[PDB]
Amino acid sequence: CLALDECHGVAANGNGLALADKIVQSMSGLFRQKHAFDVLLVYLPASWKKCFEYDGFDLHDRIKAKVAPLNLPIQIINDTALTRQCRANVMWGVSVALYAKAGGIPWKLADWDKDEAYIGLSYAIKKNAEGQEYTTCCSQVFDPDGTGFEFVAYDTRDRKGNPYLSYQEMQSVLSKSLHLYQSSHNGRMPRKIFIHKTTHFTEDEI
Amino acid sequence: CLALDECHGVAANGNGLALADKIVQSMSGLFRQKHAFDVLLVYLPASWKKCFEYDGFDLHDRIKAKVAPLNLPIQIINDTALTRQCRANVMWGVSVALYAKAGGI
Amino acid sequence: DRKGNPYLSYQEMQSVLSKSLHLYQSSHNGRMPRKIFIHKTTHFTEDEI
Amino acid sequence: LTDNEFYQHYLQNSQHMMWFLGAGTSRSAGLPTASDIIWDLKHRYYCLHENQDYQKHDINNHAIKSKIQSYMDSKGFPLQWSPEEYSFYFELVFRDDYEAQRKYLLEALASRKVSLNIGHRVLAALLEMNQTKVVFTTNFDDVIETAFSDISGKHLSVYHLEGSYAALSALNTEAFPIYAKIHGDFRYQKIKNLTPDLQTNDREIHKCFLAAAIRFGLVVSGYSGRDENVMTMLRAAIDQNNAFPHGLYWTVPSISKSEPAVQDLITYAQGKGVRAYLVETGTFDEMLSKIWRQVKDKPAAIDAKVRTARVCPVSIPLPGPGKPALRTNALPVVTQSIRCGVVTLASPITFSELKERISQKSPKALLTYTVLFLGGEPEIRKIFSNDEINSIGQYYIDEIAQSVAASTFLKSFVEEAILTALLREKPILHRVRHRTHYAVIPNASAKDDRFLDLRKAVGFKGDLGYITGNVTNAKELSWAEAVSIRLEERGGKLWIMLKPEIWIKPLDRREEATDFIRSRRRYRFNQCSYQILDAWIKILFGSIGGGGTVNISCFPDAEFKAEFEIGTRTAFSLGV
Amino acid sequence: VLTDNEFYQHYLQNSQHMMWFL
Amino acid sequence: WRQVKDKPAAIDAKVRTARVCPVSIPLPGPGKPALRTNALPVVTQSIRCGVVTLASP
Amino acid sequence: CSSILALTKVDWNNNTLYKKLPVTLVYSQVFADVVKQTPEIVNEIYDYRFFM
DNA sequence: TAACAGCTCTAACAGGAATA
RNA sequence: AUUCCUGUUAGAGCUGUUAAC
DNA sequence: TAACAGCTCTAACAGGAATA
RNA sequence: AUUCCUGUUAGAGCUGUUAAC
Ligand SMILES: [Mg+2]
Repeated sequence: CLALDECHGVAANGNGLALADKIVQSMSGLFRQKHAFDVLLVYLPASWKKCFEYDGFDLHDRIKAKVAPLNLPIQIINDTALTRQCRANVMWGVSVALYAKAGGIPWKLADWDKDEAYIGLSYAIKKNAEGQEYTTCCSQVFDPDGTGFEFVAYDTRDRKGNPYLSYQEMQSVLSKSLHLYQSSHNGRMPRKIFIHKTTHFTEDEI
Repeated sequence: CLALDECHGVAANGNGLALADKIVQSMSGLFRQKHAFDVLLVYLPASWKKCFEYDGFDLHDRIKAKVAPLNLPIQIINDTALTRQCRANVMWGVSVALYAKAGGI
Repeated sequence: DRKGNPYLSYQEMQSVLSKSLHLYQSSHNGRMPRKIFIHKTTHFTEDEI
Repeated sequence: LTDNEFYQHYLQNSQHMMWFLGAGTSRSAGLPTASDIIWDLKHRYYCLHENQDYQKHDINNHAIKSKIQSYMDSKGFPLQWSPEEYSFYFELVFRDDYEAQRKYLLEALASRKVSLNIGHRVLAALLEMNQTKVVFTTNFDDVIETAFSDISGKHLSVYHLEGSYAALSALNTEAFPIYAKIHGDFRYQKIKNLTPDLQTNDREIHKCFLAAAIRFGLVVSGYSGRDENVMTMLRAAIDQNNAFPHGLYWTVPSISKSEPAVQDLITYAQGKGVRAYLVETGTFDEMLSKIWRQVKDKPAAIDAKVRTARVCPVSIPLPGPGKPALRTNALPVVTQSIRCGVVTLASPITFSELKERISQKSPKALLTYTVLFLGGEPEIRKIFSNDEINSIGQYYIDEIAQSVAASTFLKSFVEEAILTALLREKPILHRVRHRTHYAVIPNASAKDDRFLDLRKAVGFKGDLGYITGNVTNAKELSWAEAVSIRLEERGGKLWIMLKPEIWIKPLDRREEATDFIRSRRRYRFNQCSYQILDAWIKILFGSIGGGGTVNISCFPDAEFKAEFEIGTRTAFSLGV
Repeated sequence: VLTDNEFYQHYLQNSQHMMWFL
Repeated sequence: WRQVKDKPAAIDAKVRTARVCPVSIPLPGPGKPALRTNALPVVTQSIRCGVVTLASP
Repeated sequence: CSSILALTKVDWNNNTLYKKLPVTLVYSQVFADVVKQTPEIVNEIYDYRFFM
């Protein structure tokens, strides 16, 4: 596919949302032919660097957030990958990334226990005009009864000013995690669950 | 998901092993969303009959053994659920199989 | 690995039966089974018994 | 040395044979091995220092084993299955507390998890029936103290380190059988199991190994070396005149995986003039099973315990017919004894040869090999000339059921004889398909009165049916009613099996009428099948199935005639 | 004196016959 | 009890060792390639100092 | 400690030997950025192969 | 080890639908 | 292969019974 | 609710490549 | 954005201790 021309034009306008939507519409020619290809290789030229990163917007983040609900992986490639010196480093990186994005598993934890689920919660800052916004999301890296292993993240959710999940929200995200683990292992309880939070646990949160 | 068109070429070539391998390899789109579904309904068109059963091979057993370590239950459907006049047969055999493979008992 | 006849050897039956009651014990917190039924399509040789 | 020659070598001289069972044999007894003990110890200790639920995670899981071993390696402990590890983990867990160490080793190897298998029982039988006199086994738990005691029924004198001089006295006064544990029972404090204790040998026991070396030859099984004290005792043991009189074969389950110390030890003995041989005979259990198999004149009393499968269990009796009753298709043949003719051949004959002679000559008699013939002597004279016939005499089969059960040739011969008898005087044709005999209504005589009842059996809604004819959509296939008749040996009885079938005149063209065979048999339900079976009983026997004992003889006009008697009523039994 | 961990080891190893005075 | 073996399901459901809120896992012994940290211990368990009283906040 | 140490080695996006954090932490951070940029993702859970 | 006897099983096909 | 097991066509596997080698 | 102290983390940039 | 996380520049959130409203 070819990037539609107006993207270049909006590159002058410095509108990140418009550029991301135009890129999605450029890839829209690949929506019907999802079976033909496994991984898409979106390339963002250095000339688009003005919209690469600016306050309140992340170009790669927005592109992947737009493409994920459509269920087609992308491995965004910028000039950096074709800007370094050691070729083997980048080649290992891209090769492993593409193989894992296709559906394969390059490697797995040896002798990993299938009855333990390792939860991990993190957060991010959105600089609101009036206050701040804390976005908290969880991730799981458990190993199902099969041979492959799973790795899934999800939002913890309406508004949060502090990164500490309350009783209701934490209880809800952990119940969703428990259902996720149950769905893979036929319904068996996780004997022990590990939770890695970047900040301390509150009394209510425990 | 949609099976690769190379499956048709392999079936015309009459190669059961490669056909089973291609059917399994078609499952990657669902494997990126293995958490989403519980049971996968794999359909086989009648045009693949030449590779369904011949000597030293059986496609159903090969598919089951290939997807068993991947933990996803599979309910294979042959043109048999299409035809099948007592067509409330299908609803009970298939329904009880679907419930057993998604959950159990 | 290969078998020429469907009659398991004494070592094979002992290993299979060991795996079986170990599975039962794991599913029964170690409790020994009291009744065991081994249904075979062919007759048990002396080694199997 | 190949295993078979070793077996002959042992069988040739098993009277004078010490055994040296190591900890490998107890591996099957169900007792935890050395590696299992090590893994139990790591798991027991790992859970306590790091507070983890003991029963929550098992020990034979691959993930938990790797995690525990990684933890052990974290504290600088030995890496993996390396020397000075088993003793190391024992001395780590029990911090030099030999009483607690003894109690744990007793609990792990206690006499409740042990289930004697064929190997220990066979060795105990060899001890009792007095072929092997000395059994030194570097084990601990009494798998044999138990097993020989159970099969022989007599207590066994076990020797250990608590006394340790008992073995030399018992050896000197020939108080066999002796079972001296080089490392002693766990009930006793001397256990000799840690590496520091494994460098020395008890003087009196060590003395015994050398005195016993001269008297017998050694067979050592389930032993993989790795012990310095036992190896040096054997080397000292090897260093004497006629140390092993019959030779010492160090048996291993696999020659390839044998440690170089053994092979080094075996090569070392040979240089000192003894005939020591290293053989591979598979596992200890299979070795002892074969050794017991080659044993001659084993007493029945102990062999009833050596091989409990050899005796016949589940002889659960059947109740009476007292108090709906299924009516099977089995006609009981109450004939117990029959007479047959025997011909003696000047040259050996093959059953195949007799079968082809039957095919060529086509005589009016029956013959089988075991040569038992039923019929007239002149027919046999047609088959066999006077030159090849030495004599012709008589044979009596006192127990027909046992005879047919013992030899399948007798089964086939008696089945053919009863089939010929049943169809001797009747118009029903006799055919064969595969090895099953079929009595089929003939095409021409289908209008007989004796078939009319059968005509009633197949009739629809009580009208007149059809018995023979042509298929609805076949070019030349012809069909008829028929019965497959067979001989079944059940327990101590013989029965005739009748099954209604649709015979097809072309043998190889039966499948083309399959639908018809299906279509004709779609609605042959319980009532219809009951009627057909009754009609076939009447046709084959001439009497209805009530209180009848019709007797039929084959070749009544022949000197050798078989006279069977079959009850006309099929088997039945009222429900309890 | 003895560390609590070795006391635990003794207790678990032979817990079938040991009293409890409170 | 956390290391007693072969316990029935009902008993474990009944007790479950409640829950451990104030986690306190023992530090091993001093032990013996030991790493050198940058921390200097302070053994002054108490110090003396002065207080001034103010008529206004 | 062993769980975290092993978890810092299964980041396929990373082409080096390990990371500073377990993959749970880094992927939760990445998805936190993704959600913060795009509020209309909160409903559904996503695999790692999408955002890696 | 080579035939022969029986008892029983699976391996490929084909195949129609619950007393009419 | 929603199922079921009814037959057909074959071969093996065990037991044996002889002849051996 | 307004300061103050500490602990800790993320937000934006910039930035070189593994004992020299 | 193949990657890694070392720095810089800032701000926020948690705790606390005061002053109150
Ligand atoms: Mg990437």
